[PDB]
Amino acid sequence: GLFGAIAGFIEGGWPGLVAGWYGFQHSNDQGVGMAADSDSTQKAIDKITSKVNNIVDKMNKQYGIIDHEFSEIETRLNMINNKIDDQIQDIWTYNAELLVLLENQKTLDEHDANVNNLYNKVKRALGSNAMEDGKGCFELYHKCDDQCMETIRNGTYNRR
Amino acid sequence: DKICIGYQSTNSTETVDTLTETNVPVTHAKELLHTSHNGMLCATNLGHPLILDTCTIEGLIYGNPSCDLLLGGREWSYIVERPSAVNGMCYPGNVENLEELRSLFSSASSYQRIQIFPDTIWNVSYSGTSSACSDSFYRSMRWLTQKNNAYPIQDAQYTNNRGKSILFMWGINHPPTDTVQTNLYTRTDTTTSVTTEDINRTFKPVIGPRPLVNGLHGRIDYYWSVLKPGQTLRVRSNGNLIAPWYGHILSGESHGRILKTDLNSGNCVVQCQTERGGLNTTLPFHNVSKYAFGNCPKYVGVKSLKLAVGLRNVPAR
Ligand SMILES: CC(=O)N[C@H]1[C@H](O[C@H]2[C@@H](O)[C@@H](CO)O[C@@H](O[C@H]3[C@H](O)[C@@H](O)[C@H](O)O[C@@H]3CO)[C@@H]2O)O[C@H](CO)[C@@H](O[C@@H]2O[C@H](CO[C@]3(C(=O)O)C[C@H](O)[C@@H](NC(C)=O)[C@H]([C@H](O)[C@H](O)CO)O3)[C@H](O)[C@H](O)[C@H]2O)[C@@H]1O
Ligand SMILES: *[C@@H]1O[C@H](CO[C@@H]2O[C@H](CO)[C@@H](O)[C@H](O)[C@H]2NC(C)=O)[C@@H](O[C@@H]2O[C@H](CO)[C@@H](O)[C@H](O)[C@H]2NC(C)=O)[C@H](O)[C@H]1NC(C)=O
Ligand SMILES: *[C@@H]1O[C@H](CO)[C@@H](O[C@@H]2O[C@H](CO)[C@@H](O)[C@H](O)[C@H]2NC(C)=O)[C@H](O)[C@H]1NC(C)=O
Ligand SMILES: *[C@@H]1O[C@H](CO)[C@@H](O[C@@H]2O[C@H](CO)[C@@H](O)[C@H](O)[C@H]2NC(C)=O)[C@H](O)[C@H]1NC(C)=O
Ligand SMILES: *[C@@H]1O[C@H](CO)[C@@H](O[C@@H]2O[C@H](CO)[C@@H](O)[C@H](O)[C@H]2NC(C)=O)[C@H](O)[C@H]1NC(C)=O
Ligand SMILES: *[C@@H]1O[C@H](CO)[C@@H](O)[C@H](O)[C@H]1NC(C)=O
Repeated sequence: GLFGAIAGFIEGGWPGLVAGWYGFQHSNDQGVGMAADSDSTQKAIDKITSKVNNIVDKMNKQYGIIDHEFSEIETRLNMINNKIDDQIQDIWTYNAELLVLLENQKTLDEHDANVNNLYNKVKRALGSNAMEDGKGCFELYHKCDDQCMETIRNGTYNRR
Repeated sequence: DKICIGYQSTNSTETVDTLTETNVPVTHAKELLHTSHNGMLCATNLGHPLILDTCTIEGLIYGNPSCDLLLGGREWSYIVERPSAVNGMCYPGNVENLEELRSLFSSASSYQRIQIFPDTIWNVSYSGTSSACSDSFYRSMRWLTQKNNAYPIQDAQYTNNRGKSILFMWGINHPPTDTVQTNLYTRTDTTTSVTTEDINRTFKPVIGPRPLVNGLHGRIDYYWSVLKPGQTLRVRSNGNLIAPWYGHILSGESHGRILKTDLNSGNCVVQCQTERGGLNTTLPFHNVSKYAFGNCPKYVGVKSLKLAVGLRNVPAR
């Protein structure tokens, strides 16, 4: 996708990541494990939640169409009325469908960007103390226990 | 040792579409289109509908003798005319501007009858009836006919002092023969006039047999109008007039709908009503009907409008 992370160079998702959309997985002597990154995830939750609310707010207004009765000699007025109703419906249906299709693309690309931004944040922090394996992982050049791992996650890793 | 960045994958089967791809798998999505309804006619935030099962709107307005149950007046959110409603104009004839009348009526949220011309004011017979009307007659008008082989010129007046507009009705009889004409009005050449400060209408009969309807060859042309506050209605006739008797005071504004269906009604309340049923929802759209009214979402003719919330669902396996 646009930002190259999701279904990109980080080929698959993690079923083990249950708390949120984005996170970290580490591997050291003490073992392997993963956890969602709260900061990035909560920020994404607020934005999309906000987008949903605004879409609902902007599009829930109704339009009124009354099935008026017309006499034998009002065939033209009848066609004119039908033209109005048909276009009101077609235009709003078009707006509704496109808004959803287009925003769906942005939503998907934003999650992709959030993953990319998180990956680049860690790469920046690690500096030359690690090398990218090209799949979303950073092979550290020094032993790094859980406490060390935590500094990378909470962004206080020493030696940026 | 190493640390990796990743994203969530789930067993969600939810998918969404975009302009450059369809059925994209996603971890979380939200359906924005409401598609359910209760299959019933209910009351809305404006009240209960006026359900007409034997009488048509004009039958009610003119007081067809078979619609007595409605004489006391009603108030409604919307109107429902069942396909069984067939009691309209019992005596053969047509209503001028019927569509406008039915529309004007349905737009109000209530009616209350008001007497315009008391039976006493007439100097001629006023209780004429017909077999076409259950051996009776309209409660909104009086079929004036001669009394004692005499039909003096009738000239009555009424002034709207109710501070509200009054919808009133009247008719012009067209006998099938000259004998019936003289027989009812004493003369073959009559002149009827209905007037106010605004309108000035006059009518003259045209005797002759029309095709049979309700076992009759004669006819009555029906009319209506609205006497505004302060205005004065006046009727003069020397025959053929079907005088205004009771009028209606219309009030408020309803949803202004006339649903012609036999859908079941129930003891229910909904925010949004349609001819197929009602619904309650917080979703922005619905695909139940473009005719929906009340407190409704926006109608959209589609089966689904699934909005992406989570990210692309990519299975590792
Ligand atoms: C009894 C008789 O002679 N029958 C006549 C009928 O007579 C009506 C006439 O004299 C008028 C004139 O004032 O007075 C009616 O009396 C009313 C009375 O004032 C009122 O107090 C009481 O409540 O109601 C009655 C009736 O409403 C006399 O009844 O006149 C008609 C027309 O000349 C004669 O023709 C035959 O009519 C047959 C249809 O019958 C009715 C009907 O439509 O049901 C009977 C109704 O009573 C009558 N209504 C009125 C107000 O007259 C109508 C009406 O005259 C016609 O619809 C007009 O077209 O007729 C049938 O059509 C048959 O084929 C005709 O030969 C009838 O014999
Ligand atoms: C559909 O909604 C009816 C009332 O509409 C709105 O309902 C919401 C509930 O989320 C309420 O907060 C709003 O105040 C209300 N809007 C109005 C008109 O102000 C529901 O009607 C209720 O029905 C119960 C039945 O026992 C009755 O006791 C309540 O008085 C009545 N409320 C109103 C306002 O009439 C209706 O139940 C609901 N339909 C469904 C499917 O439950
Ligand atoms: C990020 O994680 C590190 C490691 O857990 C935290 O650093 C420790 O902070 C405590 C304070 O309670 C100190 O007593 C320890 O000495 C620190 N550990 C070491 C050796 O680094 C750090 O506080 C966390 N920072 C944030 C922003 O949460
Ligand atoms: C019916 O007849 C009565 C009396 O013949 C009419 O009443 C009179 O009408 C005149 C003119 O409108 C007034 O000047 C009198 O004050 C009225 N007095 C009476 C006798 O009531 C009445 O207007 C007639 N109504 C009809 C059917 O035209
Ligand atoms: C409104 O939306 C529904 C659901 O998307 C449309 O589809 C039918 O929905 C029912 C109930 O969910 C299913 O049982 C049917 O199989 C669906 N039919 C098809 C082929 O779509 C429904 O048609 C829409 N209503 C209107 C009036 O268009
Ligand atoms: C997810 O689906 C797979 C295969 O259908 C299944 O083995 C696994 O148990 C599921 N995960 C959960 C949370 O049940």
